[PDB]
This record gives sequence, structure tokens and C-alpha cells, in this order.
Amino acid sequence: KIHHHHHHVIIESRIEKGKPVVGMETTVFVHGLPRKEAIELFRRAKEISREKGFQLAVIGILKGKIVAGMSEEELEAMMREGADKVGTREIPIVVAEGKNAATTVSATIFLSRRIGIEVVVTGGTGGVHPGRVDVSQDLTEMSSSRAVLVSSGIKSILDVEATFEMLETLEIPLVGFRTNEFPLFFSRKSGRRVPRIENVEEVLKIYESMKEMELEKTLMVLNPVPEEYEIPHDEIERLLEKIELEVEGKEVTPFLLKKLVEMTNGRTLKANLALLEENVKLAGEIAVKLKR
Amino acid sequence: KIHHHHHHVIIESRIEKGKPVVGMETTVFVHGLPRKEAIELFRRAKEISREKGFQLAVIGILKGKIVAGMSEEELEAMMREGADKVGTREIPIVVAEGKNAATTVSATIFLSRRIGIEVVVTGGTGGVHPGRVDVSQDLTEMSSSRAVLVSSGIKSILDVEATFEMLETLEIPLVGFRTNEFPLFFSRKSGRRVPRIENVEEVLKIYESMKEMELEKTLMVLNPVPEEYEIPHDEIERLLEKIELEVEGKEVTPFLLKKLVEMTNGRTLKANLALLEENVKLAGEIAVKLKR
Amino acid sequence: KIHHHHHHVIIESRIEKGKPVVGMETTVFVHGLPRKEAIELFRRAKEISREKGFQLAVIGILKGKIVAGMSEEELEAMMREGADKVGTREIPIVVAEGKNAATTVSATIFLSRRIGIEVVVTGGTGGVHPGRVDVSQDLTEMSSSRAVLVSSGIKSILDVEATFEMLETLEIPLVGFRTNEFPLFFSRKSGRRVPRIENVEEVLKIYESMKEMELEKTLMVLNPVPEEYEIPHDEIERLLEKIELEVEGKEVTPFLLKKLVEMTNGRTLKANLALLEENVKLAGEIAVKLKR
Ligand SMILES: [Mn+2]
Ligand SMILES: [Mn+2]
Ligand SMILES: [Mn+2]
Ligand SMILES: [Mn+2]
Ligand SMILES: [Mn+2]
Ligand SMILES: [Mn+2]
Ligand SMILES: [Mn+2]
Ligand SMILES: [Mn+2]
Repeated sequence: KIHHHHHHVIIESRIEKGKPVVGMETTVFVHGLPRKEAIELFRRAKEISREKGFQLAVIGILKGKIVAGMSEEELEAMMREGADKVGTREIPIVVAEGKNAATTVSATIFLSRRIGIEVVVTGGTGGVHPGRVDVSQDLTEMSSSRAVLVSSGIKSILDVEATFEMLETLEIPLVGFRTNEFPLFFSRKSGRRVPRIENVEEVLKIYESMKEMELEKTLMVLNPVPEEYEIPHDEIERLLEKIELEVEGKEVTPFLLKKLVEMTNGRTLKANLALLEENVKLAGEIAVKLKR
Repeated sequence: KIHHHHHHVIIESRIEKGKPVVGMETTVFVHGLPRKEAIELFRRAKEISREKGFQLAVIGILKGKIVAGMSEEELEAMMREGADKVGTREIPIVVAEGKNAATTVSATIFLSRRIGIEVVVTGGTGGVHPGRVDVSQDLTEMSSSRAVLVSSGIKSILDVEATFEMLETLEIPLVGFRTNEFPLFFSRKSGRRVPRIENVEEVLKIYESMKEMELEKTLMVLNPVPEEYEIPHDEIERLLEKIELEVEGKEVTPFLLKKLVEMTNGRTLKANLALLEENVKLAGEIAVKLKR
Repeated sequence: KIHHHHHHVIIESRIEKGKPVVGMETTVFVHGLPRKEAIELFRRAKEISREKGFQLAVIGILKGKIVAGMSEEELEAMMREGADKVGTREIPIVVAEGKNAATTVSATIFLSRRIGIEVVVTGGTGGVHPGRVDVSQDLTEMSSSRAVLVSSGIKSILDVEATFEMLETLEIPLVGFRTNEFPLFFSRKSGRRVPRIENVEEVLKIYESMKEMELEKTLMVLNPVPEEYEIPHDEIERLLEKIELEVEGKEVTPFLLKKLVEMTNGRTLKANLALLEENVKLAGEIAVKLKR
């Protein structure tokens, strides 16, 4: 029971232990959206948190300090000063070097697991990229760390078959929130089936069962983009076919997403914002009921 | 020290802890064999268990309840009522929803590890399928959970080279029971070599060493199909090349196995039953000696 | 808390109290170098250790016994008598059978972690081989076990892109020692970027941060070959293209390095020896400062 006393890794948690909490990544705000819409979303998520009675804990690293529950001003400062995009393996160097960093899903789940946050929300996870050599730390983290992650499936830029198959391989359980269709970020339909659940109570029973059986995996609760905003995948696919990928590593994802906003004259941005907002609502409902 | 109390995940063990025990999956009985042969195999295995002095604990999920040591009547009910095929990640879903489920090797090792069963028997494990995107949870579980698994290698429908290579990558130790040839389910030879051991005592020395050095991996003890039933691999390969794969996910394996039974007029079925029965015998000898 | 008492796994540690320690593999000496050069290097590395104030613990298995801190005379016996090349999964097998074995990086990190050695030194790690189905245990180990590993990157015979991507996927942190370029064993130049650190104090900060945040991964400290011994990678590649790979499994790596010694007229042997010696120095500096 007697654990080590930290010196180098300073965590500043603004989260009340006795109150529902949803963790959220910073890279969506810093690298995944334009500034104006990024701050509008933050504000809207905070509004939803007040409406529903949960704490929204945006997670980032500010000059080497891990902050759970960043403020708007902190997020603006981060965007203005610049911040590396970090997954799990990058957390140590940025902490050691005293840098700003915006977390992906992998780092966000990793850190959430160490500060008592069980429900995390994102837009879409990383996965296996076309070519099947470039593979997100997100998959590794979900195979290693227990949480409930609300998402609209996996990002549209990915090798869908390879990612969906590897989620099975890695023993990452999936459930569709009121759908049997694995969602694909901008798109509702994938033609891949998942088990359907009808309410948040069912999520909690699965998750509690995972705990009892010591299954240390992320539960993916899949929440499709609202129909009104969806862009059918057949349409996204074809745009992706025109884009020469000029970059690698962590720039790949931001690069393609920014290109798709340009190409669809903002349609993908509208979709992305809509699903992020819906996902925050669902994540909040889960966090509120978990806390009972 | 102090562990949680289970509420959702009810395990009914019919094992006497003081007697030797071998765990066995349900999917082979429910999805991998025809009913008549499945029940005759179950009865023959129990007979062997009584003759050699170990308990055969067939593991499955009945209306959400984990049963270790299913009866012939329970297995018949499962067949009649239907059961999901479940690997590890699916256990929580079926427990939560109160469904029947027949376990694969992954789920069976995972549960065995939580209920004190150290020896598991199968016919052939899953692996990397042709195309190398579809990969069994069996590999992940074997790379995560310690047990002694007796099998006749990996199923003949797999990408043999990719699977054999990944077993090494994942640090999954393989030993031939009185052979240096990696077996391939219906076939005695794969063309690949493994280290050989001579007896059950040598298996247990490896296993005990793994415990002492905290190597949490499955030890695969390889037992070839009897020579009078074996089918040369090239024959199976040529048949498989004539099958259009009309299914995906969990259906792939039972689909291909059923097609091969039809194409070989039961030749593969007789091989499969032969190797299952011999594997039960070897697993029971290990379980009996382990018990001291 | 109370741990088990060992019976089967005898570990003989020659490490003394009150002294920094660096762990080192045996397969380099046994399978990776000619006899004369290997014994020469062992003596040199010992000299560096006495002069700099650390213990160099060459790890191997002598007739089933794990020895940390082998003598010259033991190494010589091992070469004369023969030793299996073993990664992690093979340790229990050779321990049980009472065989000599020379450890790879995987086995060396695994063992080091169980005997309190935190700094390990090698020349180059394994990785993803061309074709991408053969993948070293080294990668799995580094994604499972915490240590500081000094190497000159990954061996030149590997699929460099695949390996480099998989290091990210598995969450293996990398830092360049006074370089931003990922080294390639005989070559300094990969065109692949890593974060640059300037001194051993920076290494220790990153490593201590990893402990505090429960990141159980190997930290790769990347030390390029000295410029006077460097061979351009394209030159190495051109030569590898002229080789028919006539072998599989563990034999691949030594088979190809030997061929390169032959085709290059000792040139790779000389580079190999120089980087191993420089890596020993760096690992010793790390070990000494860690202990404080
Ligand atoms: Mn503001
Ligand atoms: Mn439990
Ligand atoms: Mn990537
Ligand atoms: Mn131990
Ligand atoms: Mn063939
Ligand atoms: Mn599959
Ligand atoms: Mn800590
Ligand atoms: Mn290999």
C-alpha cells in the first residue's frame, strides 16, 4: 500500500474525487480544429458539464506539469505558445524537458488511469494507417489500460478493416450505443457490426464485469455522428484518394484532416464538431451514473 | 491480501481443488464439431478423466453464468439453445446480457487463470489468418496469461509462417512432446522445428521455472495427430484455395472447418476427433503430475 | 510482501554491493563476433569498467544456471562447448534442460529486471525483418520491461521503416545521445528523427519520470557508431540485396552479419567492435550517475 512520493512528475488535478468526471484530450483543441471552433467547443463542453452535473477534465501538459482540468486561458496559452503532440511514450520527455504538450487518446487514457478518471471522451481514435506499418499508440493503450472511452469509432483516414480486426485481436471490447453499426467518425456506416446496447446502465454493467474479472482493457462505447451532419464514407474515401501524403509520424493525422476541411469547404469540420459535442453528452451521462 | 467481492461475474466451479484438473473450451463442442461426434467426444474425455484420475472441466457460459465443469446435459442445452462464440473480450458482454456463450482458447485460458486451473487442452489454437489482418485473440491471451496448453499446434486454415513467427515474437514458449516438429492440426508436420522434451516431468520443470521467473505466458505443449489419421498439409491447402470465404470475424474458422469436412467426406473430422482425444490424454497426465 | 522462494531457477549474481552496474548480453560474444575479437572486447570492456567505477555484468546461462557477471574463463568455456541463442521465451526451456545459452537483448533485459540491474548495453537491437512477419522478441520485451538500454539503434539488416514505426506503436521511448538522428548500427544516418539529449543527467530525468508515472517500457538511449568506423547505410543495403537468405528463425541475424563481414573484408566487424566499446562507456556513465 505504501507507494513512492513523486518529485519529477507533478500532477495538478482540479478534479473533486466525490463528483462525476470525464477526461478529455488536448490535441483535438490544439492540433485537430481551428482556434475559434476549438475554443467554442471547449466552452460548449463546459456548458454541457454544468447542465448535466459532471466535471470536464481537459488534460494537457503545461511547461512539464500535467494538468487535469485545464482552463480556457491555459488552453489558449498552449495554442499560442505551441505544444508538441504527445502519445504515451512522449509523456516522459516533455515532463523532463518542461515542455507544453497536447495529449492524444493514448496519453489521455494513460494519465486518466493514474488520477482516478474512468470515463474519457474523444471524436475518433487512431488506429492502423493505410500501409499497415504506421499504427497508433491508441491501440496499444486501449489494450493495456482500463477505461470507458466514448468515441465515434475510428478516424476516417485509417485502414478500416485492419483497425477493426486489430481491436478484436488486442481484446478491446466494443459496444454500439443504440446501433449495431461500427461508426467511422465523419460517417455512420462501415458495414461492420458490433453488439448494440440501449442505455448507459448496460455500459456500466459491462464495465463493472470487466473490473470483477480483471480485464484491463478500454471499453469502447461507440456513438455515431448525428445523421444530419454525417458524410457517407464512400464520399470521404474518394477525397482521400486525391491527397498525396507529404508527411509522416504525428503530422499524418492533422495533415489529412486539415486537407479534408479544405476539400469539403468545412463540411468535415461541422461533422467533427457535431460528433465531439454529442460524445461529450454521452460521456457525461455515463460518468454521472458511474459515480453511483 | 484483500480483494473485491464479486456481484456480476458468478463463477460456478464444480472442481474439487484437491484433485487434478484440465480445463477445456466449449466452442469445439458447440461450433467446431457436429452434435453426435461432439457428445461422443465429451463422453470419451470424461471416461479418460475417470480412468486417469483427473477432473475434466469443460468451461462455458450459461445464461451469463460462468460454469467450470459443465455436464453433458448442460452442453446439450447449449447446443439446442444456441451460444455466441466468445473470446476474452466478449466475456463481459455475454455475462452482462445473460447469454449462453461457448469459449475459445483465449477465453478458456483467461478464465482458467482466474479460477486456479493450470492445464488447458485444445485441438488447435487460432493464429494469423491468410492476409495477415485477421489475428486470433488466442495469441494475445497466450502472450498475457500463464497456463500449460496442450494442442496439436495451430489450426490448418491459418497463415502458418506468420503465426509461427508471431508466437516467437510474443515470447510464447513452444515445446514438442517427444517431437522436434511443429505440428499443424490435421498434419503431423509443418516444416518448422521446435525444441523437444521427453516426458511430463520435463514439461513441469519448464512451467515451474516460468513461475519462478515471473514469465506470464502460455507454455504450448505440442502433440501431433496420430499418424493413421493425418492429412498432408498440401492437400488441405489445395482445398482451401477452392473455397470462397463468404464470412468474416468469428464465423471464419467454423465456416472453413465445416467446408473441409464436406470436401473431404469426413476425413478432417476424424483427424480432429483423434487429436482431441489424444490431447486430452496428455493434458490429463500433466495435470495429475502437476498436482504434486 | 512475501515472495516465493526459488528452487529451479538458480541465479548466481556476481554483482557486489555499493557499485553501479551495467548488464550485457552474451550472444554478441558467442554468436556475434569471432572468438579472438570477442575475448579481446570482453577484456576491454572490463578495463573500462574498472577505470570508470562500474561493474560490467555479462549475463548468460551456464548448464541451466543464470549467471550475472560471467568471467572470461566461463565465456571461453561457453564458446568451446556451444550455447543456444535464447530470447526471453527460451530461458525456461534451457534452464529446465541444464543447457548453456547466450542471451539476446530480450532475455538480457528480462533477467536484468529480475535482479535489479537498470542499465543494459548492446550494439544494435533486433526488430522487424524484411517481409514484416519475422519480428524480434526484443521489441516485445522493450514494450514490457523497464530499463535504460544503450544501443546504436537497430541492426542494419532490418526493415528500418517498419521497425521505427513499431517502436512508436509499442510506446518505446527513444532519445538520441547528442544527436537527433536515429542510428542504424554500422551507419549514423537514417533520415529518421529522435529527440536529442545532451548528457547523462537528462537520461536520468527521463527515466525517473517513467518510474514515477508507472511507464513500464525500455528507454532507448541511442548512441551512433563513431564516424571513423561508419559505413553508409545504402552501401550496406546494396550488399544485403546480393544475399540469398538461406536460413530462418534465430539463425537469420548471425548468418547475415557473417556474410557482411566476409563481403566487406572485416569492415563491419571493426565498426561493430567500435560501437560496442563506445556503448559500454556511455552505459557506464549512466550507471554511475543513476546510483547517486
Ligand atoms: Mn479566453
Ligand atoms: Mn475478481
Ligand atoms: Mn503514427
Ligand atoms: Mn521469482
Ligand atoms: Mn504447401
Ligand atoms: Mn478473427
Ligand atoms: Mn507514481
Ligand atoms: Mn526472428
